[PDB]
Amino acid sequence: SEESQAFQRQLTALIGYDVTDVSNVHDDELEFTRRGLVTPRMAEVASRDPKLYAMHPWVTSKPLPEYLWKKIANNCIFIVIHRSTTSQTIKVSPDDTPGAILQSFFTKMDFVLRVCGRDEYLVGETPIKNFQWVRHCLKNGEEIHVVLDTPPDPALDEVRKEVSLWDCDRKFRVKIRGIDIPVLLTVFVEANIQHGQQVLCQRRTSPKPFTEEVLWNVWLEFSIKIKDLPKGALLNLQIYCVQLLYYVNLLLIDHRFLLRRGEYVLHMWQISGFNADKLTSATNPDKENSMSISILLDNYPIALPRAEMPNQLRKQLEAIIATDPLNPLTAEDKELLWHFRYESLKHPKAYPKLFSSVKWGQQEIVAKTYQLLARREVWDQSALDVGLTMQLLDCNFSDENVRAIAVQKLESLEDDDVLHYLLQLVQAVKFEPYHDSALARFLLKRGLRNKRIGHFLFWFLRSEIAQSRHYQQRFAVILEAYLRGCGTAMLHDFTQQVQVIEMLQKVTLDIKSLSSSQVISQLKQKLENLQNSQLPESFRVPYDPGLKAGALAIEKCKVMASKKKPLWLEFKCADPTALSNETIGIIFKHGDDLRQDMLILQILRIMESIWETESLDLCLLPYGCISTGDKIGMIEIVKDATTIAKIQQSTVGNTGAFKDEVLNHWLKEKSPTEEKFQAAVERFVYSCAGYCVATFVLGIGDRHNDNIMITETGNLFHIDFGHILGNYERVPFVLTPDFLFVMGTSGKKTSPHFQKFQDICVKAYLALRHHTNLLIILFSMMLMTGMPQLTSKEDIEYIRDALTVGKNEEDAKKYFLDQIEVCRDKGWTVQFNWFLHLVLG
Ligand SMILES: COc1ccc(NC(=O)c2cccc3c(N)nc(C)nc23)cn1
Repeated sequence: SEESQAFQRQLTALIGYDVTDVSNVHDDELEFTRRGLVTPRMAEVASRDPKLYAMHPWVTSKPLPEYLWKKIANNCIFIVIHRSTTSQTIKVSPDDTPGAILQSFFTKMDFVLRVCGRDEYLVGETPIKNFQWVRHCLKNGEEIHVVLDTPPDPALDEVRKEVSLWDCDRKFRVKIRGIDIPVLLTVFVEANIQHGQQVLCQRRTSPKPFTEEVLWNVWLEFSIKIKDLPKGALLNLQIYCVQLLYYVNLLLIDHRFLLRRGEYVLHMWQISGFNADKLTSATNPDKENSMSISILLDNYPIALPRAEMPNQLRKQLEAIIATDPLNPLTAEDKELLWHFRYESLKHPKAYPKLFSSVKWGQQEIVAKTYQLLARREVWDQSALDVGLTMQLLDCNFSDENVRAIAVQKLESLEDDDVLHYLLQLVQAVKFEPYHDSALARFLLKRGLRNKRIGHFLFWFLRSEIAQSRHYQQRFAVILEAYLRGCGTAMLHDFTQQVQVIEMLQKVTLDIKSLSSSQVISQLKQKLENLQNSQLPESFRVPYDPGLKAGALAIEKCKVMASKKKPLWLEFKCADPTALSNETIGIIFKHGDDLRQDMLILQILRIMESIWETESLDLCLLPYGCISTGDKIGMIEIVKDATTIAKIQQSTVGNTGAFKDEVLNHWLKEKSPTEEKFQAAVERFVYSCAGYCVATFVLGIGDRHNDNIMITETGNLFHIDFGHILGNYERVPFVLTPDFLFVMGTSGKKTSPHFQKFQDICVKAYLALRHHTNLLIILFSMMLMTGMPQLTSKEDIEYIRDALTVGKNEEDAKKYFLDQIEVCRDKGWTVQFNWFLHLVLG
């Protein structure tokens, strides 16, 4: 058609990348994937309930926590129903199904129950105690306001209609024609055959003089038969001089199972100054500058098609299965897992170590490994272990079938859990040898089945497309596939949103250039222009899709006194049913890598989710944060909060003479009573401990005073995680004298609140250790995909020591309290030191 020719231009401006383009491709893999994705896309669209998909109920099957049960009067929950302007407060049992609440309105005295101010509906067949919003009200002690109205039209979601390799004993060989850098030592090419970070063979070239062009025309005969080549095997080409400068990759087996034959000119990636970018099958799009390599792949079509056990052996094997994800496997260890593979198969915990013990560079081994994969009764049966599942999806596993068993294990996750691991499952796509994968398709099904998962999948993919050339092509193909099945309704939200954000990033960047009262002029001025026939009436808040932002409260908007000039924007809620008049506060900033903040913030939600399994509430504040392009993005403004340094500058003022008594005063000054004050002390002890533990585990505990905030209600929380991770005497974390003074203690004393503090830190700390493997994998994955240059290895290893791996709960609990002591002993040294650094250099 033509309407479908104008449509591709819409998607391209939505994706932020032109997919259809073929200027930076050397094969039809991406086109092949775009085609391949059409089936799971249309398959999912066809299978989704149009009503339940339109109202996207935000449910959960996890048992309502203890803290929220101890927060109920008597199996009675009050809901406030609203219509015209007329209210009503009804009684509801925690098992009161939503639809049956209308037979408690047409019997107690057609339509659906929406929420006041939010695009959240209380539809579907679930007990009310199971709606996120309900659990959110109960947690923070609030009234449940519903605005009974007409269900959205499912018609609005409507989608726009549409020779065997095993026969050559021939040793693999590659011809290095040469390299050529269009601009400038000695130089040598390094050709590696890899599979799951495991190096099968290595070759080189004679060191030639580093000139603007270098030729060899040499054949590099590897010590690997053509038939011993596994799918997902990479030819890795690196240029040294001794330091590496470029590298580029080529899959020695394509998407069609054919051995790669032909002439290749690969525009190579440069090094700066391990991470995910080094694994890409994508070539550099920039040719005017990029180093190039020319190679030849012989072009003669070659396609790719139980007894007993001793006692000390079982014990050595058990000692292997037990060991954490980062403990390396010796040659002796691997040879053991392999020989006793059938016994190793009975333990799902053995799968990452057992599959790492596989000699992938050998045809016969892979075969026995697939024979091993067919007898998967135990794995397929056992309860889902995300931590174990995440391990098979990392950089260590290039095998299609191994990776697929992990994806099938994810298939059982409810939407609630996909949203917890979404960001990291999307980052895990970088570990996929191919563009089309079970994981790529899994993210597609999940995004298309649920609007919340789909809204977030959009921004996550969009973020990557804009700031990563190594993966934008692949990610762009997944986003396009998502957009062709989400519906024209959401396809409209995504458009309003992109329009709004791009207008605001322009304002961010421009104001950043004019660097004063003069700045306060332009900002407000530009915020008037965009507020005309350019910016639409409203838009969904990208970090809170249930919120619609209206007009810009121009009077409240401003530039912040930072090295960079982030906008402090404020919007009216664009929804009349809104039970309040409070604005929507967003910070727009360029200069810090917001992807790192997203990662940590997401790990924080997981730690909050871990603590829920043990009825604990450490009151964390993982505020909304969406990366939108390079250095640029937005941040949720936490309401009624100040930095700990500002509370100090308030009654000491830019000095460093940190008063141990200030904070506790500030709280009383803010407290409407002496009671809400105790709740503010109650919330403090919790939030403080929560961040104390979580910050320590992640190794971001030693923070700046300016980089820590508190709410006028006791809620403490760290910020700028992309500050330390983005460039970083010492301390575990931050348990300053002003904090301890709020906990009734002084110097080397004790009080009931502080004893409580330590008892919360012990419960919390140990509660995370029951999830060691999970946290290790997430931390490990995060550093490989989000903290570039900050990989080394000794960086990953940090988390092992923090979680005190191998230690008993008793060795651990002691370690933490002593970690707390480093604070009591340091007092203000650290803070005063950061002051001596962070404000005076
Ligand atoms: C490194 O990325 C960043 C950058 C800034 C921030 N936050 C702030 O600068 C910042 C400043 C003032 C108020 C707030 C606030 N109320 N809430 C939040 C999250 N951040 C704030 C968090 N992460």
